[PDB]
Amino acid sequence: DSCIQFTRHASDVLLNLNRLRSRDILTDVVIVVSREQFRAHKTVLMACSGLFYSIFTDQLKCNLSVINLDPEINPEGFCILLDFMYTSRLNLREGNIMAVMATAMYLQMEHVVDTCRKFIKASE
Amino acid sequence: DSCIQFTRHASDVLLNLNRLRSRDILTDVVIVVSREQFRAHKTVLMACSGLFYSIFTDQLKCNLSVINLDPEINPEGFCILLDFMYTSRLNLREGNIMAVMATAMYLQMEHVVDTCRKFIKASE
Amino acid sequence: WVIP
Amino acid sequence: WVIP
Ligand SMILES: O=C1Cc2cc(Nc3nc(Cl)ncc3Br)ccc2N1
Ligand SMILES: O=C1Cc2cc(Nc3nc(Cl)ncc3Br)ccc2N1
Ligand SMILES: [Cl-]
Ligand SMILES: [Cl-]
Repeated sequence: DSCIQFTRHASDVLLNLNRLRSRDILTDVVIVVSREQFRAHKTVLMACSGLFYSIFTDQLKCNLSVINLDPEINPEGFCILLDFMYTSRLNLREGNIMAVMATAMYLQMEHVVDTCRKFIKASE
Repeated sequence: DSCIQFTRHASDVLLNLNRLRSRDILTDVVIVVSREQFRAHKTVLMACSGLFYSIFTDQLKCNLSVINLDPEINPEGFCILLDFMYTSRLNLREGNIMAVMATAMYLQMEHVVDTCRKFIKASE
Repeated sequence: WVIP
Repeated sequence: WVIP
């Protein structure tokens, strides 16, 4: 086509989606990770995770307001990944890399899994 | 912080949100523009438009499944802008620039209004 | 704005 | 991935 493109549009959209998350505006699901609860937008979760994409395209699960993750999932690892989904920034540290990678594999977040594997390979 | 960032994340999120729109997945509102109807995600509309941000943060309007725009609004201008919201690409043409700018002013989409004003100034 |  |  003959379209023009606004370079910062996608980033500005995500920044606004994160502002809505911070103020709990139009969040439509609670993700339960053991004793912790995380409110989010189903569409954003689906856009970032192969697991959430599969869950919310399911004709029955699409209508659930609460999703319980596998008990092996670490709440901090999930929190770091939820922040990444809404910001593009990943808080990857020596103390959390194993939990973050395990959570990203479960959530089917391929690019996060890739950088975790590379950071781990560098320290061996 | 000591975060790393995935450059393409925001773009990939928006691409996935547009795929959901194309398959009518988790769309939660219909925007009526005269005889035309456009299905969309309230969160995406709010993230792109000052008008939709104000509408869906309203305690009563936040629960509406149908929003009727002002009858002066052109359905093609709205369609071009809805596509821009979900893709960052604006199909700006000599034949549609006036309708697109009028719609972007109504929707409170400042960057679109700015490029329309510049393209119009160049042709005078 | 750019030419994509 | 980059250093932002
Ligand atoms: O690593 C990742 C991230 C991700 C996101 C989605 N999400 C969607 N995929 C498609 Cl094709 N359409 C709409 C949506 Br929402 C699917 C798989 C994966 N794997
Ligand atoms: O030209 C534009 C585009 C736009 C988008 C929003 N959307 C939001 N703004 C804020 Cl501050 N927080 C969350 C959201 Br969603 C508000 C105003 C405007 N004006
Ligand atoms: Cl990823
Ligand atoms: Cl804009």
